[PDB]
Amino acid sequence: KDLGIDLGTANTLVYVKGKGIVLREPSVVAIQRDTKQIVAVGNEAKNMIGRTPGNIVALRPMKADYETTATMMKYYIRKAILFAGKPYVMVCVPYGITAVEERAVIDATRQAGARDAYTIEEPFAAAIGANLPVWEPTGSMVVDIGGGTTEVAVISLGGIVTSQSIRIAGDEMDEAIIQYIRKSYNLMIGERTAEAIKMEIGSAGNPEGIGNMEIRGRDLLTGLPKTIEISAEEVAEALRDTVYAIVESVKNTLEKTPPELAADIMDRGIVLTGGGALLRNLDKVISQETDMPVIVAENPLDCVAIGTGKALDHIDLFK
Ligand SMILES: Nc1ncnc2c1ncn2[C@@H]1O[C@H](COP(=O)(O)OP(=O)(O)O)[C@@H](O)[C@H]1O
Repeated sequence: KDLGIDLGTANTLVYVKGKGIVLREPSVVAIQRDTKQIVAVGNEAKNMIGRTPGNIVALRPMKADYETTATMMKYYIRKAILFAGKPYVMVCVPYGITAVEERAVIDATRQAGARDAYTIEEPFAAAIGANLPVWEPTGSMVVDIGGGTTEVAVISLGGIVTSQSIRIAGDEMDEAIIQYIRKSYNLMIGERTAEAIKMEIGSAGNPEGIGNMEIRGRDLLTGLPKTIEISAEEVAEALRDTVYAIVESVKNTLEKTPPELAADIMDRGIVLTGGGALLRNLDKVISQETDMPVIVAENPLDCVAIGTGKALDHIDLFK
């Protein structure tokens, strides 16, 4: 049975034609620091690290060695498989990817047990999964916000009319929080605390009623742990520029959109996908600034994997 695979930065999802999302596993590998060989992938990497083997290092590559990709691919593909025969594999790839890179991915996926492999741009996959009328002769717009990248695209008739990718997304919001707290309180927090702040009280604006949070980090004068209280308002200000860039790429993409497709998107609205789109009120902020309806997709995390699975019903286009 044909598969679609979304090798996300943090999470990897495998769709099987008919079964749907069969596999949800961290995009992690475990490597022997002695031989530098991948000894586990995904949940096997997770458990191996959790038993503390020693001589093992945990990496997250998806944040592009050909052999890593091949190894990881071989694991997710065999794990997803009652075996019917070698699978046709659709692989989700970021928008900016180059042709030599696309052939690298295809060849590693073939190496990994695929009978043949095809690539799909992440925003195209997000649009299919979000159920936008991507095959109609009308304009649809998707904003997919991940951890590493924010990809915007206008779609019409099974293709990307125009598209823009920026390296400002989930991780960069965390990092803005870290640098705000460093500048405002001379406290240094790690990434786990920056992530928890963003999730628990983060917002793109209108932070009223979201709440305060107690956090711990390293005082930069003394080097000793310290506890402070942070407010939703401060996190809104800390994320201001991050949000402003996401807004600007949405505007820049409309500005390179043909006037009729721009007209259709303005009637139908912009659809936000990815985990980064769950930032409180990003939809309202983007809507306020573009003068356009914005909505968050129904299943914002599985959109891309579901779109990648659905694109198997149109293998012709990608082949
Ligand atoms: N409730 C939330 N609020 C804000 N950000 C979130 C939330 N849930 C997840 N995220 C962010 O989503 C990102 C991961 O989303 P995902 O779509 O899986 O990324 P990728 O496309 O790279 O796999 C991380 O940056 C994480 O901080």
